[PDB]
Order: sequence, then C-alpha cells, then structure tokens
Amino acid sequence: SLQEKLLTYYRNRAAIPAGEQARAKQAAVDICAELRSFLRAKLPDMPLRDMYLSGSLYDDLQVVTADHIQLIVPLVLEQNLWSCIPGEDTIMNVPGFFLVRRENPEYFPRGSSYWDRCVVGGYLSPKTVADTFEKVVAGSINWPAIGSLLDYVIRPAPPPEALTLEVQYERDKHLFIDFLPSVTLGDTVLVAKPHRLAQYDNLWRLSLRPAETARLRALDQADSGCRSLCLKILKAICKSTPALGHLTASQLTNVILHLAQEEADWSPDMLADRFLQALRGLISYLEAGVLPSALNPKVNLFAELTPEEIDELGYTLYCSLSEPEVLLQT
Repeated sequence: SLQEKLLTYYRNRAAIPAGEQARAKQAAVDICAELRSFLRAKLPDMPLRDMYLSGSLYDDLQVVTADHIQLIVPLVLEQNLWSCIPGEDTIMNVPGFFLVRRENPEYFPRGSSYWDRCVVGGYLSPKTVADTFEKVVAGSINWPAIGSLLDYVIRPAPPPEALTLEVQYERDKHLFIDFLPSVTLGDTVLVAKPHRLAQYDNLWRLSLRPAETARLRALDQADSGCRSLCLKILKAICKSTPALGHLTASQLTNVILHLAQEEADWSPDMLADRFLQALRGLISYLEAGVLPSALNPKVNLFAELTPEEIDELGYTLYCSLSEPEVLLQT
C-alpha cells in the first residue's frame, strides 16, 4: 500500500540517524563559540545578545542528513532609536519585508548608536549589516587554523551564499551553517540575508520559521497527529529529487498548514490520504503562481520562484499523480 510505502520511506530515507545529528550539533556549537571569541576580541563595541543555533535540526524536522544549521546573531537595537515599516506600507510594496528607520536623529545624534555606522539615507541597511558579517565568513576569521584545531574542514560556501559556511564534520558528511543577523523591534523579528534580486536584498526579511513551526507543533500536540510526519516525508522527497529541490521547507510547511485548516483528521492511518492531498494542493498553488503564507496571508511564498521553475515543478508533480510511489525513489 502507499500507506506502508510512505512509512517505510520515512524510516529508511527521511529519518536522520542519531549519530550524525549529534555530531553536526557539536560542530555548530564549536563554530558559534569560535565566532563568540572573535567578536569579543575584535568587535567589542558591537551590541549582541548571546548567539544561538537554530532551525530544523533543533526541532526534529530535518531530513535525510544533518546538513543545515542557522546561527542566529541577535543584534541589539535601542528600542527608542529605530522603528520598522512593513514593506506593503512603503513604496517598495513588498509584503514580508520591512524597512528599519533611524528615529530621534537630532535628539540622539549620529553616533549615539553603534548601528549608525550601517545607516544609509536614514535607514538601517540590511546590506551594510550583512556585509559586516560576510567579512567574517569570507575570512577575517582564520577557518583553516580553526579547522585543524577542531578536526573539521571549514570553508565559505560557493557564491551566492555569502553568509554561509561549509563544515565537513565527519568523513563523508557536511553541514552548511547560515549566519543570520537578526534585529527585534517590539514583537517583530527581522533578518538580514543577501538576496538574488535587489528588490528583496534592500529590505529586512520577516522571520517566518519560528511561528510556522510553532503552529505545526501545537496542532500535532493536541491530537498526536501526523502533520509533521507528512511534512518530513515531503521535505525528504524534495531533498532527494532534483526538480523538486526548488521547493522550500517553508513552502511545504505552508502547504501542510493550509491542509490542516481544511482537514481535522490527521490520525496515523490518514497519512496516505493527506500526502496525496498535499501533492494536489501544491499543484493548485503552482498553477495559480501564489502560495499564501498561512500565518501572513499577504505574503506569496512563491514570489521568488521564476515562472519556468514554477511550470517545471507543476509538470513533475502532474507526472507523479498516477503512481505517487515513484516520488519515493532516490
């Protein structure tokens, strides 16, 4: 049955062995500690809360192999000196992105904040804040020496991933660590990440992952449902299948959250049914060219995909509907 094929696939392909996940997490802590030391010694004036490791490896959502960690760099902004503006209220008109503006510029003149060095025309530039950390990934830190010292091979990821480090942590296993400079203004948390395409690159991105995955975890906690299990299977398919790799975890997670709004029953025996509904739902969003965020409905999660990527994704999924088991090949 598709049901038993999906559970087999989960067990043998999607689930990451415990050993690699433990070893990857050590590598991340060591890198984070090396970065802590470097910033203490070289950028002591820069105000930061404690950096910490985040993402799907920390909330049991990573699949296939332990290869991706987010290192959150929480910058501290003075709450009276900075405000944020939702992109849809700016002339850029970009939902899910924000400008950050310097406030009280006369009363607290230029220099009253460290972050005044990153201001461009009165706004806190995510490009200038990212560039300050891109200098670290690209190598103001001596990663060869650190790597010899830790027994890892550490190097910058290839372009355009300028805030990402590749870390070979065991023979034959690698990890990508993304350094995410983050600011928090009231209850809004924003991240600077370089983007391919100026429209997004110029603005701070609203962090969506923690709220999306908290919704999913709450839904499953209440009924021990299979929503996460269905998500992980979809992630492992996309990770394992070259055409489908252009789908993101955030996109797949919102497909599942939209389905959880329509279907109350996610008991273990509904996995097969829900898996097929997810495929069909992805097809429908791809044909419309819009996947609204379940948490922020103005944001189109397909906005950054090109139209040919969208057409070719839709085709691959249409080809799989008659025999969905083929998506479980690796």
